[PDB]
This record gives sequence, structure tokens and C-alpha cells, in this order.
Amino acid sequence: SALTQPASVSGSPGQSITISCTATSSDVGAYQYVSWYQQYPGKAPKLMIYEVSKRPSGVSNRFSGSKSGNTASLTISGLQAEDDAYYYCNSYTTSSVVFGGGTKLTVL
Amino acid sequence: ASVYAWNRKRISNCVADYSVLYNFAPFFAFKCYGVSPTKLNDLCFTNVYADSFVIRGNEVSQIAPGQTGNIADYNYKLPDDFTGCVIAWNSNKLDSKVGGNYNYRYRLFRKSNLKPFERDISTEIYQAGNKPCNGVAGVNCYFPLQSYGFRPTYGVGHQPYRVVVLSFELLHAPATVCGPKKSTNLVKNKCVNFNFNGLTGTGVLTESNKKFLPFQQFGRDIADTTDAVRDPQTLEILDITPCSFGGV
Amino acid sequence: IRGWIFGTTLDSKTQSLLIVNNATNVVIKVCEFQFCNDPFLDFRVYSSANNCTFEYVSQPFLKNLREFVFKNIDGYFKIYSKHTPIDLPQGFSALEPLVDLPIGINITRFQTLLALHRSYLTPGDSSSGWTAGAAAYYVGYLQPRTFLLKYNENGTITDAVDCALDPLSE
Amino acid sequence: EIVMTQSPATLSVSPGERATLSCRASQSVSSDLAWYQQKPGQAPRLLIYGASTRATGIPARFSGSGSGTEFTLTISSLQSEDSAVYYCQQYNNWPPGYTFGQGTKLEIK
Amino acid sequence: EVQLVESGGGLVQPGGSLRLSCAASEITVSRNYMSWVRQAPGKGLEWVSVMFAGGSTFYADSVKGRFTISRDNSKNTLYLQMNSLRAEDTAVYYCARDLGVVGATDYWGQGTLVTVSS
Amino acid sequence: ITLKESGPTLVKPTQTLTLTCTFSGFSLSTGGVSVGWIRQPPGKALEWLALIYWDDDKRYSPSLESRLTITKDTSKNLVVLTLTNMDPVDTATYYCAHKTIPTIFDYWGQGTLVTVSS
Repeated sequence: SALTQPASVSGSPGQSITISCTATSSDVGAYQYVSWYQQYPGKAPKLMIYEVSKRPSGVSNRFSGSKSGNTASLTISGLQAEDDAYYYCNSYTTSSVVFGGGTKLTVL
Repeated sequence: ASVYAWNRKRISNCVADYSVLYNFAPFFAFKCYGVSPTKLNDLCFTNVYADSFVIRGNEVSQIAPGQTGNIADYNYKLPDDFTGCVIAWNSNKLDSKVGGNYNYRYRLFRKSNLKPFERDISTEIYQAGNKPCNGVAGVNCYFPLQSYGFRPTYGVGHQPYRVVVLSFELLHAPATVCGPKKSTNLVKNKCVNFNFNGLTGTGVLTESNKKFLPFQQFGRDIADTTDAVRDPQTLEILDITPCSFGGV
Repeated sequence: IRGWIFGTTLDSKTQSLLIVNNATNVVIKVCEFQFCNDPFLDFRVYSSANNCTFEYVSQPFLKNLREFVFKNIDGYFKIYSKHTPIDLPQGFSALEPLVDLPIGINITRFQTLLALHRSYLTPGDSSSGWTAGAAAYYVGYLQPRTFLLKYNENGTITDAVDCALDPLSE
Repeated sequence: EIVMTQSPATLSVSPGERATLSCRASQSVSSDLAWYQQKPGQAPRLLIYGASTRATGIPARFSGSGSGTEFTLTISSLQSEDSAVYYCQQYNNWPPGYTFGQGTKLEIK
Repeated sequence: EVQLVESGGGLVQPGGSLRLSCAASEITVSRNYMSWVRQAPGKGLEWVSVMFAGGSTFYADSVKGRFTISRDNSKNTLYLQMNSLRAEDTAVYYCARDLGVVGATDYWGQGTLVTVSS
Repeated sequence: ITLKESGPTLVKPTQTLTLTCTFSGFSLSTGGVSVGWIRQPPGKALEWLALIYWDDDKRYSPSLESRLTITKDTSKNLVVLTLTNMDPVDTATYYCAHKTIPTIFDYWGQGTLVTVSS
């Protein structure tokens, strides 16, 4: 509602799929800092990517972010069975950090 | 419906369980006037009216007996001796859209207060003391209704709220909507205190062999002694005999 | 004959009562609709605005002698009935409790309801009327009396004696 | 009672250029705002209401912007008489409510 | 012209009472959301009170229980009664007709000074 | 009923374009209601793209399936369209219309003009 993410997505194992976390709200700022979190089956979210097109060393090389303007198209190539989890988006606003409405990714 | 255009309905002639509500939702606003919420499911009423509409967040307090405001004094007013109650639960998953949901409005300007359960729909352009700006703009020609315009970036105070108002009656009531009942499971062959739909007595219950006519509910021997009764659940006929007594 | 109308007046000035049978079901309503000078002859309805308070429906009441008893004393209006093969027969037969309605309208006047196939319809007409089959209906008025009722082995009334008709009966 | 904080306090710009003044809220004020110019010696004057709508008569030289928790008023070309005080008034709760600022003093040369 | 003119400003001993009055022209007040604003010398402004078009009025917390707004509708004018003036309440009071979401406060009054003995 | 699309106006070859269609007047909870996408090349006729029914059983055009995973969120009543691997055939306008079974796409949105080139 503050930021916005679709209900859920489910991509077949071994292909690529991209998810968007559109702001759907005027003056969310420049929408430049955008972090993504992997929520495991009952664990604390881990920073997967920040600075969408950048990526922190320590995770695989298949996740990849992008920017089509005002949103963050999170892409995942070579989907593996380990990837069944929850995904969230995060971006600073003018006054305080805001989160996305959440997205669920189930591999089948 | 909108606050000033509630969708009136009546709910009578039914065995009403006022506790089927509690399995619905968290019931953000649930306080009952004139009748306790705990003792609602059992009490009976004349005619139960239902008004359904949507308001903003910080204005739900104005729907109360004798309370003045801008939605209570201008477009929806319930009595001070009101019997029934109001139920409001935040709903901005089906009512607040991005850009402003200009579907729920509220009379902001008017002439005087309104009477209890007085609903008005008029959307004329309000006066301006003198002849107003009929169909035009100008100094002070301010429409009386104003849309809320809910969006999913509004704070909880500016979010849409669905609300239902139930109006009961307790004066002269022809009990038509109430009573959950409680058919205590049947026991046979022991002298037991029974209450069959008001018929109270004591005795031993035994399988009957007499053919009650389909319109009959009671059985009597000579001298009005209630001898038998038919089940209101399974319609089986039962014989009543007073349990054993005697001298020693 | 397909229905009746009761009440203190036929105008909408009071919440009069309506009972109308049909080939499919009975429809009972109490809504103070002002009616015409005469019941409309079927052009399916003829009445003014309404303030209905009660409505109900159930299966229809249909040489066969249909008998009805209409009573309304305690704020309730009660119907008993019987349908018999076959003028009034001399046979004894008791009427059974059909419905106990809760409407508490002060009923003072009552009428019958007619219909007809491919008949013209107007709110008011003279004694010319419209064609119909040969039929008749009898009307009688009840009185407070003392009755001796005889119940059989199966719980049905088989005979009755008027306690105040003649000395032998008394 | 939402407290509004304007910034900066003072501004001295050569005649004829632009001036930018920020007034900062602490919660969500969406597009409920207004800007008043109270020339020293009498009552204030409404310039821009709502989010950025320019009040009638008010020279287009003023421009308001912002939404949510941060707002800004902007003047195109200060003339010598533009020196006055400005206040951003919010009204997210209208019956009964308004909340004023601390004011800003703008002058020229 | 459309205007709001005020009266009642002056000097009174502490604990005393006072009455502020607001006159209008070419516009009505009885059916107009009225709002009295005030300004302490050198400080900002503050919403003091409001009366609706049905009569249900409201007041700020700082002056709750001491001031009372009224209006002689018969002759198209507004009033604000004050009492128990303490050291804070020394301010210049303005009359305003506030609309809110449909056009923010616009038409204001010449003001009225309210000071105390000391 | 009203709908509105939004998203990127420009995109590069072989990239994932995303679009969000926000509507007003209806929601994604009632029966029959659905949301579909349509594209139109400059000066040519429309074509279908995808559809999301109200029971969350989703449908796409047969020719262009196995991609463009259309997701949605019925809480804020929003539909999301995402198309990867842009080709010069994909240079067209895009509209989000509401679909019922007989009156296919009777309520269209705003539309975002998108170009695919360097």
C-alpha cells in the first residue's frame, strides 16, 4: 500500500523469471536505494541485493537486479529447487524506510 | 453504500444467532447500545434494521447515540434512545484505490441537523446566501457533499471503513429474530425433569404406541393429565408416567 | 373463487389484510394497498401503494366441497379447513387447524376474490359483470356456545352435541 | 497535534531571482496544505492551497510542491515588495483542526 | 467588500472577562465554518476555535473551558467571549472563515490586540 | 469503472519490461471480473496478451505463452504485467482492460507508449 508488490509468483524449475516492486505512489523520492530480502522457511531475512544492479559477494551469481525506472525488476536465471522462499522489496522514502507488499516464489 | 445513502434492510422472522458474527473477522469496532453484546444472541427484537456504508478512519466515533459531528449531524444520525448497535471494521483492501476512490461521499454542508435514521441523497449545489453559483463556480458556492477519495497511501485515520448499523426494537416486540435454543440431548427410561417447548414436568419417558395426528403436540388422559408428547426434533411420540412413589 | 380480503376498510387508510390463492401457491400479504371499488377480475393486480409488514407463501388450498373457518381473536387469525366429495351435506366432519397467523390488524370487513379467462378489466363496473361458471358460496356467523365433542380411538372428532339447542340435547 | 518545522529561518536573495523554502512535517500530510503570506502589518493572505493549487488572484510567481511528510514553496522572481512572512498550514483532520508553522522571514538585498 | 471586521480589543485586569466580535459583509457566517485565529506578538499563529453551520462548536486545548464563541445570526456577525485572561493569552486575534479541503482559509479579519495589565 | 496503467516508457533490446495496471470502480474479488492486457503497434490493430481471472486461474494468448508471467495483488486491486526479451516486434502500445466472459475487455485503462531500440 505504501510501496507495492504482487501477491505471489511461481516459476518452473530451471528457467528465468523477473518480478517488479513498483512504488504505485507519487513522491517516493528518487527510488535509488532498493534492497531485496530472501525470507527462508522460518528465518530472518537476509540481504540478497541492494543497489539493485549491484550484488554483495557471498551469494550465487544467478540473481540479478535491474531498473526500468521507478521500479526494480528482480530477475532470477537458472531457477533451482533451493529458491522456494519469500521475497520482499525495500526502498528509502523521504522520511523513513518502506517495504513492499511482499511476493512469494514457489518452485514447481 | 455511502454514509448518506445506507442500504436499509430488515431482518426478522428467524432464529437469530448473534454469535455467528464472531467467526467473521477481528471486529475492530464492536460495542452494543441498549443491549449487551454478550447477551445479544438470546434476546429477541421486533424489527432489526441494517444500514451498511463506509466512512473514513477518524470519523467512526461520530456514529453514537446523541453524538454531534459532521457525518452524524449532517448526513446520518441515530437516536439517543437507540437500541441495536454499530459495527465498523477497517476495509481498505476492497475500498481504497490508488488515486482516490471517489465513490463514498459525505454531506459536509447543510442547513440543520437530521432526525434519527434520516437518509438523504440530494446532490444539488449548495446555496451562497444569495442566489448561488448554480452550475458554476465563484465566491462561496460550496457543494454540500465531498468525496473521501481513499488511496492505499493514506494513514489508518484516512482509510475506508465498512460499517453496519443494526437497529433493534424492544418495545412491543413480536419475537421474530432471536433465540438460538438448546435441545438438551434426550434421555429415556429415567424419571427426569423435562421441558418440551414450555411443557414442564417430571416422570419416566417410554416408547409410545399411540398414533398422534400430525397436527397434535400433546396427549392427555382424563382430568387433563398430560400423558404424552412428541419430540420437536425427531417427532417421536413419548409416554410420560410419574416416577414411583408410595407409603412405607 | 381464489381468495379473500379482510380489514376495517378497503382503502389504504389502514393496514388491511390480503390472502390470495393461485394454481401454484398461496400468497398472503398485509400492506394497506388501496384497492378498487371491486376486486379486479383477471390485469393481474389492482391496488395502490403499500406499507407491507408481513408476507407468506405455501402450497395452494386446492363436486369437491371445500370448507373454511375464519377466526381472529387474540391478535392472531386462524384457519381450519376440509375438502370433501359430494348444497351443504348432512355429513359430520371436523375442520383441522391449518394456519395461525400473527397479524394483529383490527379486521372488521371482508370480501371474496374472483377471476376470469380472457376478460376485460376495469376498476369499476355495474352489475353486468363477466361470464363465469355456475358456482356458489355460503356464509354463516359464529356464536359463543357450549359444545359436547366426542373423540374416537384415533383422536378424531366423530360427533358433537349442541348443549343449548333443545331440552334433550341439554 | 502534528508539529511542522520550516527551514531555513531567513533568506536574502538579490532582486529578480528564485527563492526556495522548505517546511517539514513529522507525519503524512499527503496533499493537505496551504501557504499564507502575511505582509507585515495586517492579516495573512492565502497564496497556494491543497498541494500546489494557486489561490485566486495570487501571482503565478509562487509555486508549491511536495506531498506526504515534506513540502516546499517556490517563488520565481522576487520583487521588492515580496518581503513578508510565510506559513504552511496543514489540515488533515479539518473538523476541528489546523496546524501552523513558525514562519519564515524573506527579504531582498 | 468581502471582509471580516473585529471589535472588543482592549485592556482588562487578570481573571477578568472580555468579548471579541467579528463582523462580515457580502458573506454569511452562520452557515460558514468560522475560525478565530490569534497571534502572540512576535510568534506564530494558532487555531483557537470553530463553529459549524449546525452549531456544534469546538475550541483549542490551550483555551478550553475559558473562551466561548457565539454569533448573532440575525444580523450576520460573529463573536468570541474570553475570560480569565492569563499572561499567555496576550495576543492579537484574527477572524477567519475556513473551508478546509475545498479551499484553505482565505478571508481574514483586521485583528484585535489583547494585552493584560502586565 | 476506470483503469490506469503505469510503468517504463523506454526499454532496451532483450530486457524485462514491467507494467502495473491500477483500476478503480471495481475490485478483484467479485465473480466474473478479470483483467487482461492488449498491445497495439503504431498504426495497426490490437492483439491479446494475457488474462488473470478472479479465481486466480490465469490465462494467456496461445501463441505468446511460456513467458510474460502476469501476477496480481487483490489487496490493492492491482495487476502486474512483465515482458522480458524485447524484440523490435514488441515495439507497441500496451493497454490493460477488464475482461468478462462475453464482453471481452469492455473497460480499458490509460496505456503506456513504449519504444524498443537504442
